[PDB]
Amino acid sequence: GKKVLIVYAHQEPKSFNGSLKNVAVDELSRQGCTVTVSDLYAMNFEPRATDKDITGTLSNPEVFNYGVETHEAYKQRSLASDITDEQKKVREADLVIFQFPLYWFSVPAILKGWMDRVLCQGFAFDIPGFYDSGLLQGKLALLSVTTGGTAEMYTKTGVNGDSRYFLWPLQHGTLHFCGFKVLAPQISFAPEIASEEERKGMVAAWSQRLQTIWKEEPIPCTAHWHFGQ
Amino acid sequence: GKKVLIVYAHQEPKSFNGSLKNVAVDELSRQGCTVTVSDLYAMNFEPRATDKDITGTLSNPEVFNYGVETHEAYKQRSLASDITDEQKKVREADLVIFQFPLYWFSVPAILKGWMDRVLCQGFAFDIPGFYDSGLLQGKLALLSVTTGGTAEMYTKTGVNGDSRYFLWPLQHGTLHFCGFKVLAPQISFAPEIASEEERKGMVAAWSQRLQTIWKEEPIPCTAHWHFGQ
Ligand SMILES: Cc1cc2nc3c(=O)[nH]c(=O)nc-3n(C[C@H](O)[C@H](O)[C@H](O)COP(=O)(O)OP(=O)(O)OC[C@H]3O[C@@H](n4cnc5c(N)ncnc54)[C@H](O)[C@@H]3O)c2cc1C
Ligand SMILES: Cc1cc2nc3c(=O)[nH]c(=O)nc-3n(C[C@H](O)[C@H](O)[C@H](O)COP(=O)(O)OP(=O)(O)OC[C@H]3O[C@@H](n4cnc5c(N)ncnc54)[C@H](O)[C@@H]3O)c2cc1C
Ligand SMILES: COc1ccc2c(c1)C(=O)C(c1ccc(N)cc1)=[N+]2[O-]
Ligand SMILES: COc1ccc2c(c1)C(=O)C(c1ccc(N)cc1)=[N+]2[O-]
Ligand SMILES: [Zn+2]
Ligand SMILES: [Zn+2]
Repeated sequence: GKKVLIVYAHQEPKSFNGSLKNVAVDELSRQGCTVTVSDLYAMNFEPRATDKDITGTLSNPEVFNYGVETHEAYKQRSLASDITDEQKKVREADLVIFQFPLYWFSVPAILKGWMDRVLCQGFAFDIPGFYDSGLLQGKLALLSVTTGGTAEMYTKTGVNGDSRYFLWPLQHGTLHFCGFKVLAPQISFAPEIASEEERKGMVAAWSQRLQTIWKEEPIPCTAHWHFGQ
Repeated sequence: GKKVLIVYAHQEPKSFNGSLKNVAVDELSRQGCTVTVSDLYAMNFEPRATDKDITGTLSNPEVFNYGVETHEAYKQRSLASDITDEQKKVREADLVIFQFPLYWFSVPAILKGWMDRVLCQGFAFDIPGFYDSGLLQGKLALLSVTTGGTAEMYTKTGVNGDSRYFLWPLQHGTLHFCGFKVLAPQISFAPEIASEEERKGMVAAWSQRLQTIWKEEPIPCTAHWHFGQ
């Protein structure tokens, strides 16, 4: 069997992102996978990294260091329950799909907060214990992104540069760092500009890709893959 | 005269980031600049992009589109006061310094939320009306970042790649997109590993640089600057 967590970041159920998340649930459910969705806006997910994330006696209450305190809280089981609830979903998953609209060449802040707070030291990585030695080794991750900009804008000679350039902090700096193997991104370009048929086509391309997702190999998550030369 | 806004994202006043923000206030105040600080954690700044960002009635209450709603709310003066308070600070500033610890090769979510919610359509850019036609042309921006990783890790052949690789979404996709001219980043590597004297040196280098900040030329914010030789 296979277990999938979809971390979804869109405010509107009727959105293009909503449709891509729903087709993923529908297709992976049809295959017999175990599927969980973390709908961050509906959960009112807390994005801020604060001292409210630790319940116990702080390691250094005089000078608050978020990374030190969360690492110690993870080991002591004194983290806030909203974080540990997400960590259980990630621990059980074989594949984590992130479904989101691109905001400033990155994830919306609510989803950035999920990465900041859930992927803590001791859970997702250790120093040492990162990149190929990351604690989430054996798991797959996939970014399914939608954009305002067209595919042409997202080219080497386009005004936004190649789309792989903006993937570096997410695929490499975050997911590969935690040990994930990264599947090729799904980028659904400019659905707002797209015709009704073109939008339908992008939703079906995603559903069709998911039919054979378990046969895919991960990308080589390197600087050469992202930037060339 | 010169006006500066510092957007600061650290939970702890006694932190290394706190010291870099304080020396920036001290030095720019000494020069006679007008200085404002947005201390996002102390403000409990809201990072989530939600329908609470629009006061009164929505353009389309049946299907919520954040970008459409905020663009229309900006034009109709119906944005939440926390957003318009930041927009006034940015509008008045000649230079915007962002002071933050690197979180997942990017800004902490609270600061990502400031970028998502404050730099709205009609205020910072329009569609079309971006990059050289962005609405913050004439302003300068500067990223002052601290890291966990050493300078050696942030090299082309280092495990994290060149530090310029992670700057692309922030400097190009966000700041340049809105029309800012981007000053060279200030990167304070691994202060937690550094000695007491080493950290004092990093703080002093930032204060010293600020003495001549108004004489600096911006970087060429291009793909070649970020990814080339
Ligand atoms: C703060 C902010 C920052 C941004 N920064 C960037 C950036 O850096 N770069 C960039 O390129 N873009 C950026 N954008 C734009 C953003 O990425 C796009 O608006 C977003 O990706 C569009 O996806 P969506 O789901 O919201 O589209 P929607 O507006 O929800 O979808 C478009 C259309 O598809 C229709 N649709 C829904 N479901 C289906 C279906 N099943 N079949 C057919 N049609 C369907 C909808 O009804 C609608 O008409 C930014 C936006 C914001 C708000
Ligand atoms: C969610 C998360 C994600 C992260 N992702 C990344 C990543 O992608 N890449 C990466 O490289 N790092 C990453 N980090 C690490 C993070 O960037 C560093 O921990 C941070 O930059 C350290 O800066 P600081 O201000 O918090 O240091 P502090 O711990 O506050 O500073 C270290 C010391 O400086 C002392 N000090 C304060 N002021 C002075 C002064 N004036 N003179 C001398 N000493 C002084 C303090 O007392 C303290 O002992 C991440 C951390 C977290 C929590
Ligand atoms: C905040 O940054 C952004 C917001 C919305 C955006 C973008 C950046 C785009 O680049 C884009 C966009 C939409 C249509 C065409 N023709 C081009 C770009 N939208 O919507
Ligand atoms: C979330 O990603 C991160 C968090 C903290 C980090 C890093 C990444 C490092 O790479 C690092 C780090 C710590 C000690 C030595 N010797 C090197 C790097 N810290 O602290
Ligand atoms: Zn990688
Ligand atoms: Zn640029």
